[PDB]
Amino acid sequence: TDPRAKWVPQDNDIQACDYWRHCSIDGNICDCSGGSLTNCPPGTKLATASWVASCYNPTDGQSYLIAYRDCCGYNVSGRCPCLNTEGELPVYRPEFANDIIWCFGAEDDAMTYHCTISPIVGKAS
Amino acid sequence: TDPRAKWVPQDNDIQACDYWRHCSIDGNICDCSGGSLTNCPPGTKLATASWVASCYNPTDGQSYLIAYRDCCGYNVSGRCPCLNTEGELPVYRPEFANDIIWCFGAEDDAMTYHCTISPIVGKAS
Amino acid sequence: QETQGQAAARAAAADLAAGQDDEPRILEAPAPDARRVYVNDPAHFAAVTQQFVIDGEAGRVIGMIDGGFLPNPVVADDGSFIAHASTVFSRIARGERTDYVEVFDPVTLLPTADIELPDAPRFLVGTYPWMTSLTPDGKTLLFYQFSPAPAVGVVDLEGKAFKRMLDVPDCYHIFPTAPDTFFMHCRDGSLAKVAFGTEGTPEITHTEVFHPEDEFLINHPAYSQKAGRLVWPTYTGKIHQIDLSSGDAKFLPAVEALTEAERADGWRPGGWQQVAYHRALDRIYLLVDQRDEWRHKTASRFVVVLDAKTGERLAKFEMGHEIDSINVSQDEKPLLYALSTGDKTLYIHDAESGEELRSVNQLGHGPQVITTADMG
Amino acid sequence: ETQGQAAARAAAADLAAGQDDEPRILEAPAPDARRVYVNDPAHFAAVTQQFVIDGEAGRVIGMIDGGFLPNPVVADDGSFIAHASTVFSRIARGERTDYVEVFDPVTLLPTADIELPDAPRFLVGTYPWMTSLTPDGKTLLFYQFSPAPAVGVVDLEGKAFKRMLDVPDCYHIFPTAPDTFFMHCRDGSLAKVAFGTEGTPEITHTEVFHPEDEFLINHPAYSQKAGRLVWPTYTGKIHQIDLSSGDAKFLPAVEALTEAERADGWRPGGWQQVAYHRALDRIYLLVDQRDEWRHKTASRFVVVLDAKTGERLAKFEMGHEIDSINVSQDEKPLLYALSTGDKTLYIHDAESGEELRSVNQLGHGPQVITTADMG
Amino acid sequence: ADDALAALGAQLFVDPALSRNATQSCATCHDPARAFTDPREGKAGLAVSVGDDGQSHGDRNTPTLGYAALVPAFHRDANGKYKGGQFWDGRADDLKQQAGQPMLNPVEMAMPDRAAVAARLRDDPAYRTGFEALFGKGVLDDPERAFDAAAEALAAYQATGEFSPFDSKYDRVMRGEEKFTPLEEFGYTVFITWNCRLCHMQRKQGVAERETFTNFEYHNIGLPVNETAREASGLGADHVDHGLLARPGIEDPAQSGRFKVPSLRNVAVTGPYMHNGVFTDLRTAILFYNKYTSRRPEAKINPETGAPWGEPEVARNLSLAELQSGLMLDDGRVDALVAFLETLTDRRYEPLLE
Amino acid sequence: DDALAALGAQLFVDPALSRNATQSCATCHDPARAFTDPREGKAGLAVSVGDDGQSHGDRNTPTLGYAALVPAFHRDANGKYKGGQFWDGRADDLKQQAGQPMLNPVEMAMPDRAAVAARLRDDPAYRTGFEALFGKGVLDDPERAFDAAAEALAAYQATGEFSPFDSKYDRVMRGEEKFTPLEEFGYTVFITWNCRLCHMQRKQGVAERETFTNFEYHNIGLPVNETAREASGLGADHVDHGLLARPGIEDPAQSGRFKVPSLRNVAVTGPYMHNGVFTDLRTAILFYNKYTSRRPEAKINPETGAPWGEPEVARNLSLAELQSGLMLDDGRVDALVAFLETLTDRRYEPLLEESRA
Ligand code: HEC
Ligand code: HEC
Ligand code: HEC
Ligand code: HEC
Ligand SMILES: [Ca+2]
Ligand SMILES: [Ca+2]
Ligand code: NA
Ligand code: NA
Ligand code: NA
Ligand code: NA
Repeated sequence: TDPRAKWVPQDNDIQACDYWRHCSIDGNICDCSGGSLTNCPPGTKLATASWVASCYNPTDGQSYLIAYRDCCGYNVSGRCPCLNTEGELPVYRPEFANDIIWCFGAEDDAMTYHCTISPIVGKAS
Repeated sequence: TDPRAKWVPQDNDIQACDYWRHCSIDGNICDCSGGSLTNCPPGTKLATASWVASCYNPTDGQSYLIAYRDCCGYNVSGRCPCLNTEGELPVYRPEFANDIIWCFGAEDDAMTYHCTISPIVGKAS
Repeated sequence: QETQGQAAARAAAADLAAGQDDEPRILEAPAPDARRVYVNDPAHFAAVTQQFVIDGEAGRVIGMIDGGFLPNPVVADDGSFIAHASTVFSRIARGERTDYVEVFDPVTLLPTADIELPDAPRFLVGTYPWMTSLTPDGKTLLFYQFSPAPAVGVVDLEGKAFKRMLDVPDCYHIFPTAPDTFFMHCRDGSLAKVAFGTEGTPEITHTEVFHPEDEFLINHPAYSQKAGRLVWPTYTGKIHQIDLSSGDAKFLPAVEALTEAERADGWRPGGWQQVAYHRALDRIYLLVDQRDEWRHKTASRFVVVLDAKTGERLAKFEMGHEIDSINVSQDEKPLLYALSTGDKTLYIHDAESGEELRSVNQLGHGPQVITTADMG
Repeated sequence: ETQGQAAARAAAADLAAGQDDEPRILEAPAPDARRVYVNDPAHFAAVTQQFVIDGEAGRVIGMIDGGFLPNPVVADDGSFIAHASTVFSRIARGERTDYVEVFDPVTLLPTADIELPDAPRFLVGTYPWMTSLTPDGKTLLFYQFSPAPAVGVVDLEGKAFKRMLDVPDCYHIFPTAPDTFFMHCRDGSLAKVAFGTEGTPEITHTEVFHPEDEFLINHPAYSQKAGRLVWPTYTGKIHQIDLSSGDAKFLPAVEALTEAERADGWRPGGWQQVAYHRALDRIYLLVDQRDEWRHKTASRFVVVLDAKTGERLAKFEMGHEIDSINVSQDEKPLLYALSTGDKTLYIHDAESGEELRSVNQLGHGPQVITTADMG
Repeated sequence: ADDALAALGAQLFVDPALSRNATQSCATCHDPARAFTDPREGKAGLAVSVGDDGQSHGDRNTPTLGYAALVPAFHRDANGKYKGGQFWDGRADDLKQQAGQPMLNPVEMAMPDRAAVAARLRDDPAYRTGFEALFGKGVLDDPERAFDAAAEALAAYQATGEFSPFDSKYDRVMRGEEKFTPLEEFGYTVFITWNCRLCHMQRKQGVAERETFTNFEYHNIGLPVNETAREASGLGADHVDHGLLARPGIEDPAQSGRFKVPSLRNVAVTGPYMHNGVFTDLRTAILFYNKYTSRRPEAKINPETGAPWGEPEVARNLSLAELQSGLMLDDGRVDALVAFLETLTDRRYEPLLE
Repeated sequence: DDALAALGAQLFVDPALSRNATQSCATCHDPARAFTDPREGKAGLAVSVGDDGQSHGDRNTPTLGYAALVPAFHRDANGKYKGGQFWDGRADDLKQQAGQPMLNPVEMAMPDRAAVAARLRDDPAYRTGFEALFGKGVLDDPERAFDAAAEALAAYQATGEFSPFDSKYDRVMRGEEKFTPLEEFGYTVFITWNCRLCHMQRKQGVAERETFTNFEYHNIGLPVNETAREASGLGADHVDHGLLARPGIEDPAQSGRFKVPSLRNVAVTGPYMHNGVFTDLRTAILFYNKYTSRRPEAKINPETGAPWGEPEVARNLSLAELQSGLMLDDGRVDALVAFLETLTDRRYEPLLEESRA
């Protein structure tokens, strides 16, 4: 895969970096360390904060806002790492910025990065 | 290149795992993180403990005892990793055993493993 | 043919199309069972480390546990908890050292105890499973200390407290046989039986010397606590077996894992966890390859399987990868686990046919130790 | 001969001569213009490493351990280095401690360890100008994002945290005096922040210097000694701001890529995409052909342009996937080119672009190069 | 018959004959010109409403009836949480159960009893025809049938497209008919990524077909007593409004102080805000959330009074997990959230925005 | 060269070098006992008795074997004091040491350089021997005569007789013999444990003439030897400051440091340490476990059954080297004893069989 070519989504494998909901994920896919597409692994803490992206779903033609919430309180999983940046803006527009550790709100003040989930939170405007 | 082949020492490059003094080294060569063949890198603490091996010097045809002293107090360097086990015996013969962290005696009670030096300490026999 | 990732994508797509709502949450692992397998990554001596909890049947990571410097993992055979003894420093790898035991719930993976060990008493060594060991009732954890001298620390898991250090002779490893008794292997080639009460010097008794000074017993023997069977290979693939089930050591007939012709063609065991033992089948599994005599910690590409009673070879498998550690699930039709430190991958095989069934990659930096529970 | 060969010959000669030497802890060589630091955030691991490298010999001369996403800084005059770092009581869980360590640059021993109360650091993939030293070396300033943009003031000379400064919705810290620094604001102005030993800081904004549809990258170059802030956008337009007087003077924007190159898919991309050489007044930018939203991927090329005129001076084919670049600040500089994927620092002649040497095995995901401007 | 029942409801909704002194109908307090809320000034301003006796004030703010037909009947959801119902405290299971309560409440429409209500229904010949066509001969001679039938009709009327048109700017934007302004778009993005989404969106994940900007759950956000409304209601200086714990069948003290998350549709035109009408301005209601996150001293002050917000009426069971998000809304994001909330105004109330 | 050494051979066993003619160098440095003192005095074998037959020293008489390999006193490349003669290095070299026992009233007790020169003038073979090497009238000048005798004695001590390198250890290193399994284990422990930090000539590399000492000065924290201290008559208040007693050393950090002794012939030159406090070799080894072992027995001297005693000099201890974090179990102590016993010169192997018994 050419890293500089335009990213192409699919709706057939959530563990691959081109899964459509991972369009601005940075880190590791939680499904690969015992979470799921939208749940955190055991022993980690789900943040309430997120960065967002509008991601296109090729199965149904709709664009969705995905909230990249982190699962926190464990060292980085090291499995299924991905960094995509569709629509990603620099830190001074933080709602779209994905180098930030989006762990705020996690239980037990957890602020270390383990992995990121990719839930749909709304329709893209 | 064949990991299971008889190990063949050289006397021409101290950063390679086949350098003759490294015949029972386990870890990382200190010369690769700002130490030298027989000195520790800045900021780390030199153990007084060691495991020993008799290593043959193809240059002068003598076998020397090498005392593998660790440099401790830093996370592992990650450069120039090597594991050789010439003459290496199980843990119940600890003077010849190289899985042990030989950091005893280091200043500041340092016990974490950064790299190992390979000084000659005597003639074998 | 469909992978976990594909099945997951399909399920997510069906939920979306159906307008299914589901609350994002923290998952619980499935109940521990015979096919759960743990892989520990000592990470080539790094200051922090990871353990991966794996469903061996699916080939799926179901959880992880973080650890410090060279932790010793243990797993209760009945599946009720897992624990480790670990070591952290106040500034990454420098500063005040703290040694501690954590016990974890096997389904939430939350810590249920964190027990400090006084005076930083753990042995820091590349990881040997039997340098930290649970008693059969799961109430005590015993860890080895080397400095200033061989000693064994007693940790009460029920009352969540360190108790005391026991003085032992010049011996190594800990194989518990009873709530108050364990065996060690001594420099002199005997085993020591160590029986300890709540206070005062333990009672220590030696066996006969069972191997000579120049037969080298590897750092990774297999021990089945339920069977009281200790299986101890040497550097040449001779296998000592000790039956500790009566509470006293009985030495079984020695077996050779390799034939005279293989030994003359350079075959020797090699790796890290070189030997496994399946308790119900009474079978031994050894990692072997052709190698020079002092390349005993390199990976091996073959596994021989032998009947433990007769020494009869049952199979010889070509593993198809550079394997450092093996173990088996303890159920009927067991899995044979084959972990490659270089590939950072656990290969899961059928233990009967030898065939690779599935694999789980990206297991940290230098994974080395596979542990399973014997729940049978 | 290679370093390891030369060392083998020295050791062999000392053995043949019967030379005795005491095994001991080495000191690194004196800090000089060609020392270069490489920080490895290790893809968000809980612990991390910094590598101190003699750029002339291509040799690691030391290392420094760090915690979760530390921010490194280096005194321009070579007198010390420091970082702000974060640890936890149980690896990545439990009580968090944020702290600053200052290190002697020859022994690498910590000379201060300064606790920051209430775990105030911003945890983000590493941006150099999110933690910054004042030019007198006496104060370290660090950014806080939660609950709001704020700047912490750490007195290095008295070895104590001082206080948090409330600021507007703004980002990064570019110090210009013992008591003053600038930030980039969301509204597109810079904010000048002047702070006393207490009292709210005095905050004043420049004019808005870029519209809302131009995106200014997270890794600008800033030369404190030249006062020059060099700030690329996702398209390779470069803003330059002259802070040398103590106040912001805007300079004309320059384009790092031609109109035909832009039409053909060329855009900057990587991590530290831009470097600035003070004495030559030159800008270096990592560029490649790429889709518009592939801005954090590696680049295989570097363009070099005159900062006064915008004129292109060179375009180098780097021959590797490069994520970050920087330069030594001496008269004939090295151009450093760090590949996160190769974990290797490639060291080039900045004038010709030719690769002179490399230093590999730089941790897990090395990303940030820092040098001192000792000139 | 669906239409017939709602048309009977349309009639009851505006009939002051359903009040003791015949001075008020549901439309008096739920005025269609004000997104079905109360424009009338009382002793506590617009915080609480005056009933038919011209003197009794309620202790809670009159909520909109817009979109109230999208709220599920009171129940426990899949996650274990109470959800749905009607009134700020969920004490009515649904709209039909709610409807007869103002009729009989002596602080509201003040009818003495169901028989009194049936008699007003019988006194009117248009009802007799309409009720019997739907429910059967003699429906109005039986007070409990009559009263049930009235409540069903009112509930059916509230379920018509008139109360829930889905024609706000937000709706037109989501149908692809126009775009948000940059400010409105940033406001939507802030709403979605910040903690507002945790309570003010129908679903935990995925998209709603008919989004009303509430998850119908119960939360104590720690509001203070509205002093002038509490005075006006006459409930006493010692009274505590326990919210959901007043619903019969709920006994757990952990429910004390929790109220139903309101739909934010038409929020810009239905001030004053919260269950007791304590804040007059939309911006103040947004700024209140900063008290849990901001370290700036201004965040402790209610900008309408210049004084501290005040202690919570119920200082237990606050939703701190959600509220303490670790992030403060700056003034730019508060402006963006106001712009976004205004786009949830139904088309017919757009003229009310200025 | 040869002739100088042959003159020193005669002088070494000549009692005419003591005031009252009862003793020679060989009296205290007996060649049958690896050049140490077999004679029983008031503190047993811990200290020696001088020519007046009463006066006891306060230090143990050390071997002269291998003393010729010790460099002259100097500061080494690491900044450390190194070399010299006597337990405190107060003599620069052998030539400077030699005339000291001759004039010392507690040893050979000659009144002065003049009285020694008179004795040399008496023996006809000395006038011939000295003039042939030093010129006519060398013996008529007391300082010339006295320097010449010291030079002769120093040359005699540099001959092969004193440093033969023919122990079992030496024979093993050239392949003539092998270590027993116990001796081999002892050699391996000695090399890898902290003993190698002080009792090998080099920090790294190999010595061509290893004598099992780095010639440095260390305070290993020994107690006073009470019976020797009494016998020496120096007083209940006395403190042996070791290297600080050397003229021109003034730093208090040197108080209580003594020259690391060569371990060659150690199995036959008991009792041990600078004050002969320990009678048995095994006790000297066990002393080091006081710094490492956590067992209560590590605190007890096995020869007295009582605690070791406080250090005579409680500061300046070499704790970085001594506190190694590892204790010697009894099997390693046995192995160290067996190894040290291989350091016995050939001609002392029958003597060794006596000490073993
Ligand atoms: C005197 C003013 C007044 C009159 C007349 C009145 N209401 Fe209300 N209404 C209120 C107040 C105040 C509340 C909130 C009361 C509470 O939560 O306890 C309310 C709440 C409601 C609710 C619950 C909505 C929600 O979001 O929880 C519904 C439905 C409702 N009214 C419908 C009616 C109908 C139908 C009528 C005519 C039969 C009616 N109202 C008459 C003031 C009035
Ligand atoms: C923990 C759940 C929760 C969160 C998070 C939350 N709200 Fe609310 N909101 C409520 C509840 C419950 C009420 C009614 C509270 C009461 O009156 O007792 C409310 C009331 C309001 C109102 C007044 C509406 C009316 O009709 O009176 C506005 C405006 C509002 N919220 C906006 C927001 C915004 C904007 C955010 C994000 C900053 C937000 N809320 C976060 C639960 C929440
Ligand atoms: C009465 C006993 C006695 C006599 C006689 C004697 N010595 Fe000594 N010798 C000692 C003692 C005791 C020491 C250690 C004294 C000290 O350290 O201060 C010593 C130390 C030495 C040393 C230093 C060795 C070392 O390792 O430091 C040399 C050399 C030496 N003697 C040579 C001589 C020579 C030559 C003579 C004859 C002129 C001689 N000795 C006569 C008892 C004696
Ligand atoms: C820090 C330096 C140091 C270390 C480490 C050390 N020694 Fe010594 N050793 C000395 C010094 C100095 C003396 C003489 C001390 C004195 O008499 O004051 C000595 C004395 C001895 C003696 C008595 C020799 C005699 O002639 O009296 C023996 C035996 C000995 N050491 C054996 C060992 C062994 C075996 C080890 C390792 C277990 C060891 N030492 C570790 C420095 C050291
Ligand atoms: Ca209202
Ligand atoms: Ca002696
Ligand atoms: Na009020
Ligand atoms: Na109730
Ligand atoms: Na005595
Ligand atoms: Na002195």
